Formats: sequence, structure tokens, C-alpha cells
Amino acid sequence: MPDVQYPINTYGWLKKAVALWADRDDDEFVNQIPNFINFAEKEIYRNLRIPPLEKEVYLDIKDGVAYIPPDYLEAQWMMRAKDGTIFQVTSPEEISYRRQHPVNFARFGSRFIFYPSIEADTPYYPDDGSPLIPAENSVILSYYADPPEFHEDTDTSTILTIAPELLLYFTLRHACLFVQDDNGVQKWSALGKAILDEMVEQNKKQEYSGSPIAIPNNMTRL
Amino acid sequence: MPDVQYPINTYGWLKKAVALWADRDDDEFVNQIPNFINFAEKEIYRNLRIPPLEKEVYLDIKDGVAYIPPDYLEAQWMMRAKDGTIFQVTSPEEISYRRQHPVNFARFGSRFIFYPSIEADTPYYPDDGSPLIPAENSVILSYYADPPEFHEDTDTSTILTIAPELLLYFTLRHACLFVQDDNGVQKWSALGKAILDEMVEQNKKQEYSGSPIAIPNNMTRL
Amino acid sequence: TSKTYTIGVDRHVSVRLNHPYLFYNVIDNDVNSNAAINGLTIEFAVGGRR
Repeated sequence: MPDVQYPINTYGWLKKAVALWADRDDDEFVNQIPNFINFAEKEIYRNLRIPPLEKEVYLDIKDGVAYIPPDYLEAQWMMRAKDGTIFQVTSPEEISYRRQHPVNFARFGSRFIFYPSIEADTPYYPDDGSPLIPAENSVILSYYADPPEFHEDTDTSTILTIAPELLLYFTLRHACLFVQDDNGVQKWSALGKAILDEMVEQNKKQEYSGSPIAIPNNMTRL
Repeated sequence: MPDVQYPINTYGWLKKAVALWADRDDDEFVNQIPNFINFAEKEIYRNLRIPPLEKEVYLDIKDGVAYIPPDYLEAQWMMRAKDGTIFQVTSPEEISYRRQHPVNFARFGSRFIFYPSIEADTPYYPDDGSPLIPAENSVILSYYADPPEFHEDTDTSTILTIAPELLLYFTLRHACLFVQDDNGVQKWSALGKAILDEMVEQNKKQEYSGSPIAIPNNMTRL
Repeated sequence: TSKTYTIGVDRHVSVRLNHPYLFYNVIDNDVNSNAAINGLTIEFAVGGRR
């Protein structure tokens, strides 16, 4: 019954296009549409990893530590605004030693540690209100973040602009679960997975793309 | 019901030819034709790579930060116009070393880094002209770019000049998904893939092609 | 949904539904018609149930 534009971009239209691609249109079903959608986006973001959801951010090292962002899922490079000087990661069982007798950081519950006992300061922020005079001593982190659940109609996300059919099939999945037309389940799921792998490969053929890699012969003086 | 031309130049006709093939046009179905298509082209471009969508482009570095264009997907060679000279790509974990103690570069989020503080340049944004006579120090990029989603009947793309049946089948795919005729799905999909791989093989046999290759045996000055 | 069926031209009618109890109407309003139906044949699939 419903009708939709061509270039699906909003949760608002998606909530209807789903009801469409499946024949049955009833309140036992629509009013839980959104639940299905939640399920699907969660199932995706749970293991999907790509740039568009990445993030730059400064930290607030007090003393060799820092508390982890609520929104954090998984980490990629960290370093200093200056000189680069990439950090690397290790376990406590080593860092504690390095305390007794480059940079090393590790994960203690909700806390990050660093051996050399650093100090960074999050920007000076506001006042007149033109920029965020960043602080010298700043370290910057790149981490994949939990995206926001829509919770709104007109709302949107990069995805829909990109790969909506994905969300579509994947939520149709849990829908065909609500009511037991499985074979459709299988179809939806297969297609979602195929799409997803296409994506990750789009990224893989990217992350090293430029020219032949060549393994560095990093040798310290002498 | 509808009709078409011998060549299917474009959308304005294709969106009808699809209704034709795939058996039916009943309005609940057509009005999503565009959506099926937006799905298919995406399922393609997500992993298809060839010349015709490539790009030449100059960059503005600013000793590092040189930023990634929106339209970017994957990067083939990258160089200077000056004297001819190729960069290669590496990780942060190496370029950072190059800092402390050939040209390399890497991918920091939405940023490109280059070890040496290069200064290629572009005119600043409001611009006024563009001829520029490429500033001696210009570097040029060769990268695959996200093509535009169709938005018009008389729109077009090389694909239709060259290989439309592909789009046809691949969108029939998601169509036969909208309405449950799965055998047709399998057939459409197999044919799409078998059409496609032909193209990449064409390109492969194109590349490195005109004659036999041989390991360069680069041996420096000593 | 509703659609015209014009004989000699159309061989079928595309209707999208999924409800467990279908209905149909056939209407013939037109003046210059002497058509008839011997029978139907409804194409369908199966979903499930909640």
C-alpha cells in the first residue's frame, strides 16, 4: 500500500519500504518494524569496521592513564599531534615490568595505561568561540565508534546514502522471523552477507592500494 | 506493454525495458525500478575497477595533511608531473620512523600523509579560473572514483554505451527479490556475474599486455 | 490495487499482496466490450505465520 521515493535516504521512508517489500501490512508487524531495524543495525555495527564511522579525538592524560570513551568499540592508531610517534600496545604483564626496570599502552577495564606516565590536555575550547586552540602535548586517537540508533524518522546515516538495500534485507530477516516464512529468511540473509563482504573488500583493496608495499629495513643507528 | 529502441542508450528507456523483460509492470513494481537500479549499480561499483571511471587530478599538500577527495574509492598510481616520479605507500608505523631518524605516504583517517613535508599546491577554494599552469611541484593522482547515481531519464553512463545488459540482469535480480520468483533470481545473477568477469578479464589481458615483461633488476648507483 | 485488462494486449495482471485471505473483484464498465472469462489462474507463494 505505501509508497516511497526512489533514492531511499531516511529511516522515515525505510520504515515503509520494508512494509512494502514484504506483502503483509498490519499493526502486528509495522509497530515492530523499528525493533527489527534496531536488531539489524546492531548485528551489523557489531562487527563492521570502516572509515566513515571512524573518529579523530584528543585525550586527557592525567598520569600515564586515561579513561575510555563511552562510544568506543575498537581502536586504530594513536599518536601525538606532533612528530607522529605512533604508540603501540601491550599487556600489563609487560608494562608493569617496564615500570620496574617508544611508547606502550594497555587496557585495564575501562582505563588505558601508558608506561612513561604521560600528560596530554584536551583543547582550551571556547571563549570568543572561533576554533579549539589544540594543546601542545596532545595525543590524538582514531577509533571506531558506536553509531547512534536512529530513534527518529527523518534521521539518516551514511549507510542509506550508501548501502540501504543492506539494512533492508537484514531487517527483513528478523521480520521473516517474526512470522515463519523461513526460506525468505535464508534469501535475505545470504544477500545481506554478500553485500557486506563486497563492502569489506572495497575497503581492503583500498587500505594498501597506492603502490607495491616493500617491508622496511628499520635498523637503529649501529 | 512498452517499447524501446535497438540500442538502449539510457535510463529513460532502460527503466522501461526492465519492466518489459522482467514480466511485469504493474505500478506497485515500476515505481521501485529506480530503487532496484540504485541497488545494482552499487553492488557493482562496490568492487568493480577499470579505467573509464579513473581520474587525473592535482593535489594541494601542505606538508602532510593533503586531504582525501570525497569521490575516492581506491588509488592507483600517484606521482609528480615534474620529471616523472612515483610515490609508494606504507604504514604510519614506518613513516613515523622516517620522521625521528623515495617518497612514502599513508592513510590517516581522511588524511594523506607524506614523509617529507611536501608542498604541492592548488589555488585556494573560492578559486577564479583553474588553468593554474600546474605549479612546478605538482603531483597528480590516478584514482577510481564513485560514479554518480542516476537522477534523470536522459542521464547516462559509459556502461550503457558498452554493457547495459549487465545492469538489466543485475537489477532484475533485486526485482525478482521484491516478488518471490527465485529461480529467475539465480539465473539473472549467474548471468550478471558471467557477464561481469568477462570485463575484468578483458582488462587483465589489456594490462601488462602489448608484450612480454621482465624483472627490472634495479641495482642503484653501486 | 486495481488494473485494466485489455484483451489481445495484456496476458496477466500484476498485483502485490501477502494477506492470508485474498479477495478479487472483476468489473466491466466499457461499452464496446463482448468479452468473457473461461477461467483464472492465480500465481502465488507462501510466507509464514505469527
